Amino acid sequence: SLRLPQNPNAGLFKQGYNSYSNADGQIIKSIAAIRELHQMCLTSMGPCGRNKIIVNHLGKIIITNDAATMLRELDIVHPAVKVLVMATEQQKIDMGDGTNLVMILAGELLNVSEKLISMGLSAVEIIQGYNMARKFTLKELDEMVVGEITDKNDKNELLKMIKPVISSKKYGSEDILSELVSEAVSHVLPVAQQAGEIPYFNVDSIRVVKIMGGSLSNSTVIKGMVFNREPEGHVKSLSEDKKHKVAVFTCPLDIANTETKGTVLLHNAQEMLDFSKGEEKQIDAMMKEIADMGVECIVAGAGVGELALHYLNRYGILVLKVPSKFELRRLCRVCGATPLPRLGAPTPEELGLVETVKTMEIGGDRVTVFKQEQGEISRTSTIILRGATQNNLDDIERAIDDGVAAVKGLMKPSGGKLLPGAGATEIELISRITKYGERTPGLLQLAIKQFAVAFEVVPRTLAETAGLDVNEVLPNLYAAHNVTDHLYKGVDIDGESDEGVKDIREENIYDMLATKKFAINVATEAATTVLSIDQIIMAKK
Amino acid sequence: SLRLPQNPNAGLFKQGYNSYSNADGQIIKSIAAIRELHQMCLTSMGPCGRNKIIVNHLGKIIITNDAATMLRELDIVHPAVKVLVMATEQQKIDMGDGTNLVMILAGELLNVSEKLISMGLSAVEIIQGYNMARKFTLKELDEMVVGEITDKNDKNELLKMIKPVISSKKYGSEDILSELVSEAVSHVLPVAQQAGEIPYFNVDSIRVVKIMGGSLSNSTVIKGMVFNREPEGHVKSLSEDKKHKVAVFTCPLDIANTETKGTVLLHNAQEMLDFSKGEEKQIDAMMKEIADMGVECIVAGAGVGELALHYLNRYGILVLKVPSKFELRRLCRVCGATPLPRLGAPTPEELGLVETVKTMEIGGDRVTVFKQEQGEISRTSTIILRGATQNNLDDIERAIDDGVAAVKGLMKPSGGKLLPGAGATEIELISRITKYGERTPGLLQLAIKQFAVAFEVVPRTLAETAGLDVNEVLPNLYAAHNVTEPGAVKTDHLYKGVDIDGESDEGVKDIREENIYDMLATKKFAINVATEAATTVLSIDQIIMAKK
Amino acid sequence: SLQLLNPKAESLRRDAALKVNVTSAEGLQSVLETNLGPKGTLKMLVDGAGNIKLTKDGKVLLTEMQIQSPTAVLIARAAAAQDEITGDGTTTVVCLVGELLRQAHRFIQEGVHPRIITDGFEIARKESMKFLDEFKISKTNLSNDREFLLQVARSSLLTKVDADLTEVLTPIVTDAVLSVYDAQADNLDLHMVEIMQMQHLSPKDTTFIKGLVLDHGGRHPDMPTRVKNAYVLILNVSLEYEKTEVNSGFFYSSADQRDKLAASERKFVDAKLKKIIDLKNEVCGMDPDKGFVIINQKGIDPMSLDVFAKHNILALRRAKRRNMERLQLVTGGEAQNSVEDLSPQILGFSGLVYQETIGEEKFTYVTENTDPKSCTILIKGSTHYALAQTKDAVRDGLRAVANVLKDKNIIPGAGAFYIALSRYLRSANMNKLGAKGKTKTGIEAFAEALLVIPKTLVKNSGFDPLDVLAMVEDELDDAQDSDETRYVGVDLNIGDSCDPTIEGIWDSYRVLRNAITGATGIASNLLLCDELLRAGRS
Repeated sequence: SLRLPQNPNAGLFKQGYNSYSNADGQIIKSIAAIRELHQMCLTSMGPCGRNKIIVNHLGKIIITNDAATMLRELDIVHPAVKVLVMATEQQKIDMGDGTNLVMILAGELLNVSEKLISMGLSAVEIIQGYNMARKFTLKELDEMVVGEITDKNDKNELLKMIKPVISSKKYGSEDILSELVSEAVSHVLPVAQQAGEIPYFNVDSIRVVKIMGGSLSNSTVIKGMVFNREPEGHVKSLSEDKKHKVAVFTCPLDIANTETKGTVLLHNAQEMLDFSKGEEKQIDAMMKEIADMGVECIVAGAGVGELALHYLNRYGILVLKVPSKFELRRLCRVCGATPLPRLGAPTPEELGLVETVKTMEIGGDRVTVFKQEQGEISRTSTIILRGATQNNLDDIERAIDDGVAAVKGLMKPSGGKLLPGAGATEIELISRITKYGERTPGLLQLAIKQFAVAFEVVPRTLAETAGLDVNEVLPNLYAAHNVTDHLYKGVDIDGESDEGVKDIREENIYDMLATKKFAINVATEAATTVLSIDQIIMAKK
Repeated sequence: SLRLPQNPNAGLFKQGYNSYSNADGQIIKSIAAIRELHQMCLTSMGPCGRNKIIVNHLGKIIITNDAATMLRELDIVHPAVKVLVMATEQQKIDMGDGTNLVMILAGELLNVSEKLISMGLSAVEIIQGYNMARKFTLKELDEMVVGEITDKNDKNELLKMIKPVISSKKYGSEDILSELVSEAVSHVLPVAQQAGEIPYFNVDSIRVVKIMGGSLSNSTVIKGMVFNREPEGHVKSLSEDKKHKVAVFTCPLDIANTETKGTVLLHNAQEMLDFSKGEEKQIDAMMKEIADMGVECIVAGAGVGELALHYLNRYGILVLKVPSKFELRRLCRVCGATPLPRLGAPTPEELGLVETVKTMEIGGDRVTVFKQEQGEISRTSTIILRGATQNNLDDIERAIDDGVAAVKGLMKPSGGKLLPGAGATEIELISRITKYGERTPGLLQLAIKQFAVAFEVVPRTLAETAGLDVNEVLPNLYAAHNVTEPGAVKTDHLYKGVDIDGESDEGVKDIREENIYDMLATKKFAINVATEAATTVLSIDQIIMAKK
Repeated sequence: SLQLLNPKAESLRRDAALKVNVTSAEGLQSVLETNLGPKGTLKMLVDGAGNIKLTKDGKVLLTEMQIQSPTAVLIARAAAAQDEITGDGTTTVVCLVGELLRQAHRFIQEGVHPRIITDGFEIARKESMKFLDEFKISKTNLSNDREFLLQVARSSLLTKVDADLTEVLTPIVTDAVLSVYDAQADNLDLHMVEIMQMQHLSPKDTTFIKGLVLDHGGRHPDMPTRVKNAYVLILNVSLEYEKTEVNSGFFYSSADQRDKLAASERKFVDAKLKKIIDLKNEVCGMDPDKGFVIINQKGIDPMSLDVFAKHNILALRRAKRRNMERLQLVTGGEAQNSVEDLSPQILGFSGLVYQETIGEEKFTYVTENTDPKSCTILIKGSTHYALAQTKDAVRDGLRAVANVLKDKNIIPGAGAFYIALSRYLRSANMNKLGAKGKTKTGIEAFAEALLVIPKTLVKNSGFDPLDVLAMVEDELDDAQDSDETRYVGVDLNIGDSCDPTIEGIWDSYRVLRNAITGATGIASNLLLCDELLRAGRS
C-alpha cells in the first residue's frame, strides 16, 4: 500500500508525453489558464489602454498595446494559447486592424461557455450554437451602416477612418498623427477626375523613418524617401539644375567581368604600359555616354570601385549605394524610372525626374532627402517621426502601419464603409442575438444567449479603463436604446461621463465594416477550436 | 522497442523478492547448485579423504573433512542447499555417525533426477519412486547383517567398532588412536553383568583435553578429569596415601551475605573492637567441622574470599575453582559425591573418594590430576590429546566423539548389528533394487532403477580418492555379484569391497579379516535423511527469495 | 537460463510475455478508440518545438509519437501499411488487433492452447471473404452521377471535421477527379492533383479550381499578371549557368578584352533567348490579348528578366519535379528540354491566366482549359494546423473515391458489414472445421471480436452500445423470414438503427479487405509469441 501500481500505460508512449483529456482536466480549467493573458489584453484595449513591456531573450524591448505584437515576442508553453496567438497573427497580416478585438472576443466566448459546460451541455452542440449565431451576426451588420461613402479621395473623408484608429493608439496625439497619414495617402494616390477599377494600393507606398529627438508636432510629410547614407564627391547643386534625370543601375559601376575568377595575363612588357591607361579609358567610355544624356544621379546597389567614382565626381553626378534591395525599388517609384542592370547608355524613356536633392541632419545625423515638389510620384511617401525615446516611437510606427492598413482594407474590396464605435455596435448586437434565440426553439438557445453575453466586455473596457463603474454606466446604456438617435448611443470616457451618453457623430468615431466581419470569424473559430479539442498530447521539453 | 516493458504489474511485491520455479531450467540450476558443494565433500570421503580449510569472519580456522562441521561456518545462499546443509547436521547429532554419507547420497539423488525430469517424469511420480524403493532398501539391510557385538565390553570387540569409524577421520596410525578411545569407554560402563539391569551410556561423559606439544604416541588415558588450575595456598603430591575424603560445594566459601543491603552496623566502639575478631571465628567454626571429617580437598563453584582460604591452608586442604556449571557437574560423577549449598559439615555418605591428586607440567602449565585407580572405579574419564598443531587437535576431538557416539549405538537397539564395510553395503543394494524395479509394473520402475544407480557413488568415490581408475576397478567388482549364488550355501562373496591404493585390482580378499565393518543403526537414518533431503528439493516446484 | 549467456539480457516467457501483448494492445486501443466515428475525439499533437497538429487519423498520431512498447510497434507498422495502399483504416486496424487479443486471451486462461486459436482465425477469415463477395453491391460508374459520389465522399469527411466544413469540402473532393478517367486503360492516379498550403480567407471559404495553380509569381513588374491567351513553353534547361563542368578561366591581355570576354558569356545566353522570341511572333505578330508564358523547372537569370519584360512574357522558375508531368495534362502541351526544336504544336493553351498577391508572395493561377487532363485543389486555412488538418482530410478522401472507380463494388458502412459477420460465424456446421472442438474455439473468439467496431461508434456518441445492438439483432431475425434483404446500420443521432444505403454511408472495398487480413496476422503472431527477449551490444 506504500507504492502505486504506476498504471500499465506508463510503459506505453513515453514519460515525457503529458495527457489532458475530458474528465482528465481541461474543461474550463485550461480556459481559466488563458485568463492571465486575457487580462493582459483587457488593460491594453481602448485609447486608455495600458502598454506592456516585453524583454526578449535577445534583450530588445518592444512597448506596445497591440496583442498581435505582444504575443509574438512571448514564449508560451501552453499550446492552446498559440491557437489564440495565431488567430491574432492573421488579423495583422491580412486586415492589419482589430488585433485586440480578436483576442478579447475569443477569450470571452470560452468564459461564457463555463456555465454551458457546467450545466451538462456537450461540446458538440456548443459548436453548432456559435456557428449559427455567427451567420446571423454578419447578416445584421449591413443594415446598421450609416457611413457609406463613395469618395475615398478627399482628405476630410479620411477623418472618419484613419483618425478613429489613431485615437486608440497613442491617444495623446490626434490631429498631429492623423495629418501625417492623411497627407501621405493623398500623395501616393494618382490625381485624376475619376479613378475606377479598384486602383492598386499597398502598404509599401507609405513608409516610416524614425529619427531620435524633436517633438512630435515638428514632424512633417515628405513625398520622397529619407535614407541614412554618406554622400560622396561633391555638394548638391540645389535648384540650379531643376529637374535632373536619375539613372538607377542594379549592377555596380565597373568594367564588366565574367562570373568566373579571372586574372591579368601579360606576355610582354609592351602591354604593361597600356595596362594603366587601358582600364582608365575602358570605363570612361561608358561613363561619358551617361553625362551626355544629362543624368545627374546614378544609384548602384552593389559597391562601386574608385575608378568609377573618379569620373563621376568631376561631372557632378551623385552616387548612392543603397545596399538593401528592398529599398532600391522605392527610389525608382519616386522618379518613375526603370532599374537597369546593364550599363550601356541611359535611354530617355527609362529615366526619371527628381526636383531637388539635399543632405541635412534632422536629428544630428546626415541623411539624404528625396523630397520632390511639383513632380509626379506613384505610390511612394514617407513619415519622419520625432521623439525623445526609441520605445515610444516603436508603437507609433505600428500605429501608422495600422492606419495605412485600413486604407488597404478600404480600397481593395468594394468598400469598408463605417460602423458606430465607442461601444455602440457591440450593444446593438446583443439585442439581435438575444431575440434570435427565442425565434427558434431548441437546445441551442443556451449557446445563443451566452454568445451575446461575450459582447459586453468591449463597451465596459472603455469604462473600466476610464475609472468608471460597470454596474451603473453600462446598465444605463441599454436604457438609452429604448425606442435614428437610439443607434448612436455609446460609451463616454471623460469626467463628464456621469451622464453616460455622448453623441458619436460629434467626435466622429467610426469603425470599418469589413474589419469587424473578419475579426468575428477568426475569434469565433479560435474559441471553437479550444472547445473542439477533447484530448491534449504534450511532449518532453 | 528501445526498452522492455520490464515485467509489468511486478509492483505487487518488493523489488527484492524474486520468483524461481521448476520451469525455465531453475530446477536444473538447483541441482547444479548442489554439485558445487557436492564435489567439496567427495574428496573428503573415506580414509583417504582430504580435509578442508574454512576461515570464518572472526578468523577461526577449523580443518576437518566432516561434511556436517564444514557446512556450519559456510554461508549458504541457495535455499534448497540449506535443506542439504541442515540434513547433515541432524545425522551428526542423532547417531553421531555417517555424516559424509548423508551429504553424498542426498546429492547423488538429485543428479540422477536430472535425467528423470528430462524424460518427462512428474515431480509426484519421482517422489513415489524413491519412497517405494527406500522401504525395500531398509528391509534388505536387516537381511544382510552379519555378526553381533554380544557382550558389552571386550578388548578385541571394541576394535571392530570404534576403529573403523575413526579410520576415516584423521587416519594416521590405526592402533594408536583406537586404544586411546577404547580405554575410556570401558571405564564409564557400569558392567554389573548377570544383574539384569538396563545398560546406560552418556556421550558427554568422555572429555577430550587439547594440549599442544609432544606427540600422538605420548598420549594416555586419565580416569579423572583434567583442568588447567593453579593451587592457591600450596601444592601437595599427597604421598601419605590412604586415599582421601573430598567434598564439593557448588556455593562459594565466604561469610553468608544478605541479598539486600548488606551493611556493617556498629552503634558503639564496643561492637567495633569485636567486629574484626568476630568474622575470623565464623570461618574458623565452619571450617573446623569440615577438617574434623577428614576432608583434604574442597571443590568451589565461585570466588572464595581470602579470609576463608586462610584456615584451609592451616589444615592442609586443597582448593579447587569450578566456574560455570557443567564443569562442576561432572566432577561429582567421578568421586560419587552429592553437592550441598550450606557451609556446614557434609554428610559422610555424600563424600567422594580420590586416592591421589597430582600437579605436573604437561603443556607448560600446571594441571591437576583427578585420575582414579583400579579399585573404586570412576566415571566420565578424560583423554589427554597431545599434538603439534591446534588445528589437528580440533578434528581429532570430533573424531573421538564419533567413536563415543558409536558406543551409544550399542545400547538402544538389540545389538551392534555389524554391516559389511568398504562400500559393500551400498553395492549389494544395487543388485537387489534392480530386481525390485522389474517386479513392479508401470512407469514407476524408472525412478526405482535410478535409485540404485545413486549407490554407485560410494565405490567410485573410494576408488577415485585412492588414486585408482574408476573405469578399471569398478566393473571388476561386479564380477563377484554377477555370479549370484551357487548351488551350495556358505557364500563369502558378500565381503568384497573397494581397496585403497596398494596393488588395486579389487583386493583385501574378504573384509572379514580386515575387521572393518559398518553400523546398521547408522545406515538406517543415513538413508532416510538423505532421501527426504532430496525429496524436499524435488517436491518444491517454486522457490521465492527475499532481498536477493 | 538467459542470464548465463549475457548478464544484461532479460526475457519474459510464456504468460509473462502474454500479458504484455494483451495489455499493450489494449492500452494503445484505448487511446485510439475515441477517434473512431464522426463524433470521435480530436487529438492535439504538441512536440518540443511547439508545433500544433489537429487530426483524428491514427497515421499521423502514431508517426509523431514514438512508441516505447515493442508490442504496439507491430500495430503502428500495420496501421501505417494500411494507410499506404488504401489511404484509410488506420484506426480500424488498431481497434481490431487489440480486440482479437483480448477475446482470445479469455480462452487461454481456460486452458486453450494458442495454436488452435490461430486456426479459428484463418478459417473464419476465409469465410468472411466469401461473404464479402455476396454482401458487396456492384455499381455502374459509366453514368458519372454526382449524387452517388457526393454521399460516398461525404462519409469520409464526416470523420474529420464538422458538418459545416464537410458540406463545403464534399463537392471539392468529389471534383478531385472529374476529367481524369480512362475506360480501357484503367490507370487512375491521384498524384496529379496539387495540395497548396496558404493562409487566405477562411478554411470554409476554399474552392475547387479546374486548372493548375502554381506558387511562383511574376519576377518582373512589367510582366502582365492577367493574360487572356497564353502559350505555355516548358523549358527544363537553366537559362543561368550555375557552374561550368570543365574548370576554365578568362585570361585577357589588355583591358579592352574585359568587356569582350564579359560579352562572350552574353552570346550563349542570347542564343537560347533568340529562338524563344521568334516562337512568340511566329503564330501572329502585333496580336493583342495573346500572351506568352514560360514555366521553368530550374532557375532563371535575373538579367534575362528584362528580355521577356519588353515582350510582356511571364516567366516562372524553380518549379517542382512533379509539375512537369502536370503541364502536359492541364495545358495540353509537351515537355521540352532545350530550345533547339520549337513549334506551335508543342505549345499549350489556357483561357485564363492571372496572379494574386497574398502576403509577401505571389501565386500563379491557370484555368479555363478545353479538355484538361488534370486539376488542383486549393487548401486554405486560418492558422498553421488548419492546413495540416484539411490536408489529412483531403488525402484520406482521395483514396476513398478512387476505389469506387477502381472497384465497381461498394460495401455499405456504418458497421453494417461487421454485424453481418457476427451471425454468420456462430455456426459453421460441417463446412469447414478441421478438428473437433479445437477450431470452434478460435472462431467464437473471432466472431465476437468483430462487434467492437459498432460498439465503439456508440461509445463516442455517449449512448449505450448494448441497447443499440439489441434492436439490430431483432430486425435481422424478422428480415430473414419476410423474404426481404435489409442492411441494418448504426445511427449515432437518436441511438437507433438505420440503412447505410439510405443514410448515404458506405465503405471502401480495399479498406475493409486489408483490415481483416492485416489485423488477423498481427494478432496471430502475438498469440504465437511466448517470449519477449532483448539482447545486443551497447
